[PDB]
Amino acid sequence: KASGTLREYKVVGRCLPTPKCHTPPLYRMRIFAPNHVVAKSRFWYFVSQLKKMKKSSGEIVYCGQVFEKSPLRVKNFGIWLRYDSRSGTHNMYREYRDLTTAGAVTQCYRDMGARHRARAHSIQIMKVEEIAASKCRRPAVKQFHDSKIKFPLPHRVLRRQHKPRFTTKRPNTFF
Amino acid sequence: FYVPAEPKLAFVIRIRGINGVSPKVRKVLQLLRLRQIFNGTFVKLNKASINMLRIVEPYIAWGYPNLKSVNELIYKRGYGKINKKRIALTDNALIARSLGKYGIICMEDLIHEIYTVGKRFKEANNFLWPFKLSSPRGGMKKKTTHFVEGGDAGNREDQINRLIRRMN
Amino acid sequence: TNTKGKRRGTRYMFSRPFRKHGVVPLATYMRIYKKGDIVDIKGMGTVQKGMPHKCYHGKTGRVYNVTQHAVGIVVNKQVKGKILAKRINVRIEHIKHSKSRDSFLKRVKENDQKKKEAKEKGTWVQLKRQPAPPREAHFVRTNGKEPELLEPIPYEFMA
RNA sequence: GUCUACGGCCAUACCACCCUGAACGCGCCCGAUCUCGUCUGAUCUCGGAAGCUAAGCAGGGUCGGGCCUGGUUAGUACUUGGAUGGGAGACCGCCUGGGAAUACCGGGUGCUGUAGGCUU
RNA sequence: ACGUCGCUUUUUGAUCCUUCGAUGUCGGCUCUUCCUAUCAUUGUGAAGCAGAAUUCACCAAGCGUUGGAUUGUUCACCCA
RNA sequence: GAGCAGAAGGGCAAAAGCUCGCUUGAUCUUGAUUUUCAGUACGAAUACAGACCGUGAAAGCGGGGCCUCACGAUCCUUCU
RNA sequence: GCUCUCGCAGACCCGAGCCACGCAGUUUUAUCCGGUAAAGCGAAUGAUUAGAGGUCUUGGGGCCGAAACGAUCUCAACCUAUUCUCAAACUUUAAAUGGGUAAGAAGCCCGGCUCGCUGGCGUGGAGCCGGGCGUGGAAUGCGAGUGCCUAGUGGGCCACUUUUGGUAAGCAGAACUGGCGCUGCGGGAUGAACCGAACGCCGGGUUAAGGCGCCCGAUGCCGACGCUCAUCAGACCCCAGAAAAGGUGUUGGUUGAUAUAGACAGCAGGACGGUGGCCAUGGAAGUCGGAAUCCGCUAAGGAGUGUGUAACAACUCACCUGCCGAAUCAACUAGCCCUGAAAAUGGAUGGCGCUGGAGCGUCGGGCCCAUACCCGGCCGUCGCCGGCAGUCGA
Ligand SMILES: [Mg+2]
Ligand SMILES: [Mg+2]
Ligand SMILES: [Mg+2]
Ligand SMILES: [Mg+2]
Ligand SMILES: [Mg+2]
Ligand SMILES: [Mg+2]
Ligand SMILES: [Mg+2]
Ligand SMILES: [Mg+2]
Ligand SMILES: [Mg+2]
Ligand SMILES: [Mg+2]
Ligand SMILES: [Mg+2]
Ligand SMILES: [Mg+2]
Ligand SMILES: [Mg+2]
Ligand SMILES: [Mg+2]
Ligand SMILES: [Mg+2]
Ligand SMILES: [Mg+2]
Ligand SMILES: [Mg+2]
Ligand SMILES: [Mg+2]
Ligand SMILES: [Mg+2]
Ligand SMILES: [Mg+2]
Ligand SMILES: [Mg+2]
Ligand SMILES: [Mg+2]
Ligand SMILES: [Mg+2]
Repeated sequence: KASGTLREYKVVGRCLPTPKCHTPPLYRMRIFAPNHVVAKSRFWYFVSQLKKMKKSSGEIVYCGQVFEKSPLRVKNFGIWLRYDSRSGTHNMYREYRDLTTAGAVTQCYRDMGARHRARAHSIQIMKVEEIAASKCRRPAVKQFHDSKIKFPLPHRVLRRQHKPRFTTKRPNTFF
Repeated sequence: FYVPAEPKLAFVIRIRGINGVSPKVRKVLQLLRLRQIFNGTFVKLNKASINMLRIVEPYIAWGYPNLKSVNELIYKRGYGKINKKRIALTDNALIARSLGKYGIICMEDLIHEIYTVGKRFKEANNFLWPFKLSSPRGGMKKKTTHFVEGGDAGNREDQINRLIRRMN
Repeated sequence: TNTKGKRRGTRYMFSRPFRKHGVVPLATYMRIYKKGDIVDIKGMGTVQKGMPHKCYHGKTGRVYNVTQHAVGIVVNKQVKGKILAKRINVRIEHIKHSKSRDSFLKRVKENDQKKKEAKEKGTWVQLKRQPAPPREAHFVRTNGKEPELLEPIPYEFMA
C-alpha cells in the first residue's frame, strides 16, 4: 500500500450465502486508504486474518467514504497500531492533532516512516479515537492545550530564493 | 444494502512489452489479442475469462469501462477486421456488411452490443480490431507493481476510465 | 547415471494404500470393458503380471482389444517434442473405468431427451454449459442488527 | 423383527468384557459299519439325532480402545505469480490467488443384492 | 577456558577466468617509494607505576631499524 | 513384527511362506506389444493365437524362478 | 511445393435458430493421477530427554534382616501412563504448482443382416446394411493438413527461484523460465547477461525504466511531515565492502515503580542494644568463609552495601529524619548517528560539491527523453492466389 492523502472508508462485507447458513453475519471495518480499490483490498486483507473469509468466498456489500463529522474543530487523535520492525513486531500508541481523522492517520503514516523507517505495508492501524486534552499523554500534543497560547515565528527563511536570483540586498530574517 | 451486479464487461490494456515473457503469459496475451504494448481490448467477464486475467495480471491493467469510454474507444480508435484487414470504421456500411446478419448495422448497434454484453458480443468484439492506444499522457505511477500497491498492473475497478481518457 | 530399471522410483507409486493390502476385491475382476471405452491406468502392485510401466500410471486411454485377463489400451505418451499413441496390454487389475466419459454420456443423453421434449412442449431451452457468470444484483438485509465492527488485534508473542 | 446359503463394499463391520436370545435355522453334540484320513474319528471324511444354547452366532451394553465422520488447530503452516520491498546477511513483510496436519472437543458404531425359511 | 563474531591477503590450499604464433621461472646484490597491525624516538594515558627497569593502550609512519660465522637459500641459528 | 537364494524397494497369510503328492509350461511355433529408444538392435518383459502336455474333482493355473538385474552383432567354427 | 478451408460479390450504390475444414505452451466444467512442502512421533520403522506410578525379576543389594531379605529401605532392569527433541535414503494425514482424459454428426436413437468367435437362451460381442434426429451441445483466440530435399550445430554461459558437493568461490553439477551467444537502443557514471524496451528512413506528440544543484535535458515548486552532525557522515536492484557487541548522542515506543500521608537529586542529622550472634581460628568483631536471616527500642538501622585494619578502630551504604517544594525513577525496545572499523602509487556517493539538504524515511504537483507507444510521410517484404482484356464517348 502506498499513500497520498488518506481517506476513511466504511467497508461492509460478508461471506457468500451457502446451503449451510443462508444469512451470514455482516462485518464492518474502518479502512484508511488512498481510494476505494485499495480500501476493498485492505478490507479483505484484514477479514482474512480475523475471520475465515476470502475475496472469492465473500462479497463486499458496501464501501463508502466516511466524511469527517467536524472538519472545522481542532481535536486530538489517539491511534493504536502495530507494525513490523526489522527485528520484531510492536504495538504503538501515538497522538496527533488535526481536524480530520484521515488527516491524522496520514500524519501517523508519515511519522512512522520518518521515525521508524516503517512502510505502509508494515504498519497496521487498529484503533483511532478522538481523545480529550485531559486524556492526552504525549507532551508534544499536550503543549498545545493552552487557552492563551502565544509564540513568535523567530527565524523566517527566505523561500523565494530565485525570484530574484541575483539582487543587491541581502534578505531579512526578523519580521 | 443494495449490492450491484458484478460487472460483465472489462477493458484490458497490455502495459508491459514483449521482451522476456513467460510462455503461459505469452499464450494468454495472444488469446486476449494483446500482442503489443498499450493494446486494449474488451473482455466479456466470467469465470473462464477472469482466471485468464489473473494469469496475465502483471502484464495488464484492466477494469470496468463506462458508456463514455466505450463510445470514445469505438468512435476515435475503432477499426474493423474486414477480410483480414484493419479497416477504419468510417461508414456504417462497413459494420453492416460484416455484422448485419446479427442485427448490428451501425456504430450505435456496435456500441450497444459491447456495453451491454448481449448475445453477439463475441462476434462484434472479434470484429473490432484490438485498439492501438497511445502512451498515457501524464505518465504511469509504476508499471511493475499492482494498482493497489501504488502501481498500474491488475484490476482497477472504475479507474480504468481515467486511464482510458489519457491513453486515447 | 540413473538406472533404466523398469520399476525404478515406483516405491510408493506401486505400493498399496494404508490398511488396503491383501486380497484384491472381486468387483474389479467383474467390471466389463468393451472396445472404445475410456480407462484410467492405475497400476496396483499386489498383482505383478500385466503391470503397466510407470509412465502410464495416472494416464487415461481408450480400449481397443479385449483378452481373457487384459485389455489393449491406446494411451498417449509424450516423448520430447512429440506425442505418440502407444498400445499397451494391461491386466484388468490395473485399470478402471474413467468417470469423465460417464458424465459426458449422461449429459448427452440428458441433452437429447431435453431437446426432443422441448420441441414438443414448444419453447426453447439452453443446452450449452456456460462459465460461471458475474453475480446478479441483490439486496442484503441487516434485519435491524448493526454489522459487527472488526478491529485488528494487537501483537503478542505466543511462545 | 430376524436367520440360513451364496455374496458386493471390506472395521460405522475390528478388539476386550458383560447381558439377552421365542420360532425355524446355524451349531455344539452322539458314533466309526461303509467312504476317507490320521501318533490320536481332536481336525478331515462318513452314519446320525439322546441332550444343550454353556460356546460359536445374532442383538444390546461400556463417560471402553480402535475405526468412520465433523469442529478446532486456522485463513495458521506451506504455496502459484509480482515488485529498483526491507535487511550486511540469515531471513522477513506486503500484493495476487490457493490452502493443510497433530494435540484438544463432538457425533456415529455396518449398509446392502439374489434365493429360501421362521415370526398369529 | 567453554563458546561465539570478525578482519587480512606477507602462509598454504581450493579453482582454472587471462596468458602455451613464450609476460624470462629461486635467492642475493642495487635502488626508490608506499602501508601500519609502532621495535626505537616526540607527546600522552594506565599499572600488581616508590626510584630504576618493565608491561598495556592512544595520537603517530617524520626519522631510523646495523656489522658478521654457517647455509644457494627465502627461512633459521649464533656472535657482536 | 517371519519367510520368500542374493542388494534394496515393493508385494504376499486357509498367500507368493512351510510340509507333502504328482510332474517337466525351464517344451514346439508365427506374429503384436512394453521397457532403453533414434521410437534401431540386444537383453528383459506383457497380452494373445496355434500345438503337445502337467496338475487339479473342477473352475482354472503353468510356456521358468512373486516383481524390479543376473548379459552379447557381422565373419568363422560346432551341433541339431 | 502440394491438398484443402473461409470468403471474394453487386457498373456506382447497396447485409440480406443459424454461421469454415480444423487447430491451441490458455482458462472453465467434470474425472482421474501423485507423496513433495508442510505436518507427525502420547501412530508403525529408526533416533532421543526427563521425571512419575507399579507388581514380577540371575539388578546391584540393604541399613538391626544369616534364621521365612524376622523385615521391607535403596539403586537397576522391565511394564504402564506421560514428557523434551528429530529423519534425503521414515510415515497415518497431506497441500500449492503440476500430469492425463472428456466436453458429440466418426455423435445419439431406432430397425434389420453376417459370423467358423462365445453359448442354457431369441445368449454375448464384433462387423455390416438401411432410417431418423442440427439448439453444431463450455470460454477465448487462430486458417489448417501434408510431403520431399536440406545447411549449420552437437565447447556454451548468465539471472530469479528450487537444488547437490564444497568453509567458500567470478567453484563444480542439475531443474524451470527468460536472456546473452545472434542484439542495437533508453537507464544502471563505466560493464556480454541487471531495469525498460527490442530496431526499415523521417517529422510531430507521449511515455517506460530512470531522473530534474552544476557537469547534464528536466523542481529557478515560496513542495509537505519528520529524522540526522559524523576530528573515517550519508547518498538508490544486480553492485562493487562489513559482524557480534556497546553509547547517560538524540528521537519515538513498551512495561513497571515512587510521589503534596512531601517524591528524585543535592546539603544536613541519626545508622542502635542482645551481639566480639554459631561453626570454622594463628586473627578473623557486620564486611576471607558454611549454614542459618532472629528479637527489643524504635522514625529507622542489614546480626550488614562497599572502602579499610593482622584483628580492632575509622569511614560508607539501605534505613529513617531535617531543609527543599512538584513531578520523578528504572528496565527494555528500535530509528538515525557514533564506537567496534588495520594495507600497501594519489583517488573516488561518477566528479564538483552538498548540512533550512544536493542526506535518510514517507508522500504531492509539475517537468525531461528511447530506435518503445500514437498520428502522418516515404522505401521494401508479405497478404488479399485483390482489381484491370469493357480502349465499351455510348
Ligand atoms: Mg525485462
Ligand atoms: Mg507534458
Ligand atoms: Mg522483472
Ligand atoms: Mg512370473
Ligand atoms: Mg470410543
Ligand atoms: Mg500468500
Ligand atoms: Mg618476450
Ligand atoms: Mg617483459
Ligand atoms: Mg595506529
Ligand atoms: Mg497355449
Ligand atoms: Mg520420491
Ligand atoms: Mg519436512
Ligand atoms: Mg516415532
Ligand atoms: Mg555453474
Ligand atoms: Mg559462438
Ligand atoms: Mg533469437
Ligand atoms: Mg538485446
Ligand atoms: Mg545504456
Ligand atoms: Mg554503478
Ligand atoms: Mg520522436
Ligand atoms: Mg543523472
Ligand atoms: Mg539543466
Ligand atoms: Mg561507519
